[PDB]
This record gives sequence, C-alpha cells and structure tokens, in this order.
Amino acid sequence: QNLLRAVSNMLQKARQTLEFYPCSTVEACLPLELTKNESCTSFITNGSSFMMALCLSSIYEDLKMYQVEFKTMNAKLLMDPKRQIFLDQNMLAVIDELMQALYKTKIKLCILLHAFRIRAVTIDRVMSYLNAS
Amino acid sequence: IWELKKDVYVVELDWYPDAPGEMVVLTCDTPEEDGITWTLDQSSEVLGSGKTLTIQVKEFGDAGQYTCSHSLLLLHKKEDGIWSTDILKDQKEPKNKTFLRCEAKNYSGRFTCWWLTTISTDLTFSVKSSRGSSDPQGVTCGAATLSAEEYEYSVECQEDSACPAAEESLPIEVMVDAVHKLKYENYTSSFFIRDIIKPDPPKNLQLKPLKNSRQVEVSWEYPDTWSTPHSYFSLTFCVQVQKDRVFTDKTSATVICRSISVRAQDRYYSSSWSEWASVPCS
Ligand SMILES: *[C@@H]1O[C@H](CO)[C@@H](O[C@@H]2O[C@H](CO)[C@@H](O[C@@H]3O[C@H](CO)[C@@H](O)[C@H](O)[C@@H]3O)[C@H](O)[C@H]2NC(C)=O)[C@H](O)[C@H]1NC(C)=O
Repeated sequence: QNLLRAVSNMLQKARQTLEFYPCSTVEACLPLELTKNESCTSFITNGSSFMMALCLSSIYEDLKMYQVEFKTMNAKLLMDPKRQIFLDQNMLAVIDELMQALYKTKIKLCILLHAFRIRAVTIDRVMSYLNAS
Repeated sequence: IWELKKDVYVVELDWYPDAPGEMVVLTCDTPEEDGITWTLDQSSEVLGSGKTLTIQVKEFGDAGQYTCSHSLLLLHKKEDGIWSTDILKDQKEPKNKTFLRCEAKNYSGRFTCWWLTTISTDLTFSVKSSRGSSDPQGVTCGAATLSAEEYEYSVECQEDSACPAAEESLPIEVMVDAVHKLKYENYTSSFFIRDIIKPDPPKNLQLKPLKNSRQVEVSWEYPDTWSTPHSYFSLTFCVQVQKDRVFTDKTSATVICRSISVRAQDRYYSSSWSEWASVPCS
C-alpha cells in the first residue's frame, strides 16, 4: 500500500503537469463484471487464477518494455546540462518498484510520458480493483 | 460548390469585395427539355430561363431557393483565410474558439454536447460524430434542441460498440452544421471521453455523529450513473464543511460540525467536479 500511493502520486503528478509537455493488459485483466457487457474470454475477480497470473504477467511485460524506454531516454537526455528533470524519473522509479513487487529526443520523451500515464492508469485500476472487497 | 443535404448546396466565397464570385450552374433536375422558366423563390423576375440556369454568386441576395426540380443555395463565408463563426458564440472559457462543449457522466461512451447562439429566427442544425478519422468508428447522435434561454442547444450521442474499460487513443470528433438563414457555418470538436467527464453527485449523504465528539462520521455512495465496477473506475471525493476539506477515495470521512457537502471527480483525468451534495450539520 506504500506502493499504491507511490503509483498514485506519480499519476497525480503526471495528471497535473502533462500539459507542459507538448506533442493486451486491459483484457487480460478485465474485471469479471465487465464481461456481462457485449463489447468488452478471460477476466479477474474482486479477490486479490490462471487468468490472474496472465493479467499480472501482462502487467509485468508492459513494465519491462517501458523500463527500457525510460533508461534509454535518460541516457540520451543526460547531455542536456539541464540534467534530467523529473516526471520520467518518477515514472521510472514507480516502474522499478512495481516490477520488484511483481528536441528530437525531447519530443520522443513527451510521447512516452503520455503513453505510459495512460497505461499506469490501467495498472492502477486493476490494482485498485484487486484490493476492493 | 458542393452538396450538403438533399437539394441543398454550399458556395464557399472569399468575402472580400474584390474577390471573384463563383460561376454557378443549376441543372434543373426534371428530364423535360421544353421551353423552361427560372426563378428565385418569392422573386417574380424570371432571372433566367432554359434548363441550365447559370449565375454569379458573391452576395447573399445572389443566394436562395432557386426554382424551375428544386435548388437551394447557401453561402459559406471566408474572411482573410478563415471561415465565419457568426452563428455561434465562442464560449471562450475552455480554450477560445470553443463553440461546441461536451460532457460525459461516465465511461459509458454516451455524452452530451451543447452550444450557444444569439439567434432565434430560422436556425437549422445538423449533427454527426465518429471516433477516429483515417478509418472512423461509429457514434450515434440524437438531435439538436432548445435546452434553455442567448439561446442554448444540445444533443446526445453514444459511442457504438463501447467498452468502458478500453484505453482511448484516437479522439472522438463531433461535427456540427449550422444554417442561419442563407449563411452556412460548421463547427468541430475533438476530445477523449476521459477528458470530458463530470460525474453526478455523491448519492445519499449521512451523518453518524459520535458521543464524546463534535466530530462526525460522514458517508455517501457512488451516484447511480457512474461506471461500475467502482473499484476499477475510481472517483476521488472532496468533503467540505462551511478551507477545511477532506479528500478521499473512500465513501466516508470524519469531520467536525458547527453545513456538510461532498462532490466527486474522476480519479485520473477530467478534473470537472460533480455538483455538490449537502447535509445540515446539526
Ligand atoms: C465544413 O466546411 C468545410 C468548408 O466549406 C467543408 O469542406 C468542403 O467540403 C466539400 C465536401 O466534401 C468539398 O467539396 C468538393 O467535394 C467533391 C465531391 O463531389 C470533391 O471531389 C472535391 O475535392 C471537393 O472537396 C470542399 O472542397 C471542402 N472545402 C475545401 C475546398 O476544403 C467541410 O466538408 C464541412 N464539413 C462537413 C462535411 O460537414
């Protein structure tokens, strides 16, 4: 739960500052209840089985993809004496923590901060559904 | 020169006085050849004759219900490079040049859009929508309407085969056709449902004061229209008494009395808070 907050603060911070930056996990972890709806055959349930590990495995793969992306970027980015900044180091730390528990270039970065926010959100939703009760 | 709806056309014109008009040609759709007459509606003057009337458009008077088949001409103004936005009011507020405003009550795929005009006379409005452009996806919209009086119109749409859990990555586009008299404008709005959410208010608050305490236990429940499962579609709630607020994602909180209100917010995207829900502190 010290994790959940780390994830949630990164999301709040992405949410607050992403404007100042220009420019299948969803199903594998689909909630049982959303199954009753035509347009959404695995699922997970309020309790948090092979489906379960599929979901988690999927989340974990997603994170590995992003972890590489962020480290590569951060390596390039280090040449900008403005050193690095922070949302990406935030996202990265959360990625690392989650994994354990389980100009041209400045544009490529904008694009990514965005793509991951959308995805940490999903991860955060399944994680929150899995506590619930 | 193009076709809007059935038997209606739009003529795009640089509104500059010195700019060329369009040499327009109205083929009378009625294969009868014969010596044929040509008029502009209530206009008695047989403006032309034959079969294929032909004319110079450049002014509104040059626009109208021509008659021989039917043929309506509406004009699209263009000034200094930009199309006219006369018929509607720039609600400014959101981002300037914001004519169409939308809102969603949840991730259902359903949403309302509304706009403003100063007009009251002839005013027709068309409305279409889809998700994506280079390979659109279906959205079904209802019909434009007087909602309140500046006069306000709104419409309702529903994304078609919509999974509330779907990550959005191509925005929804709403297209609006406006025709005030003989003038033709058209508006456009692009958004992701997650950005336009405004949820209904917290449902049924409750106090549950405790002995040895001026401190109360306030509670409520998710509004009926919100998305389920709730733990997946989290709302964050602000709990106020009247700073002294309390932010939580739980459906209760502990305050101190002396009223008590609660509003909701998507947990992740749209910041639009829900209308307050209150209760008397005593
Ligand atoms: C909103 O207003 C704009 C500007 O008036 C509309 O753009 C214009 O759309 C028409 C219809 O697509 C284009 O007309 C011509 O259609 C023929 C088809 O027979 C096509 O082959 C030609 O290439 C030509 O596009 C017109 O060119 C276009 N304006 C321009 C020149 O950019 C727009 O369609 C309106 N939105 C709608 C459809 O509600």
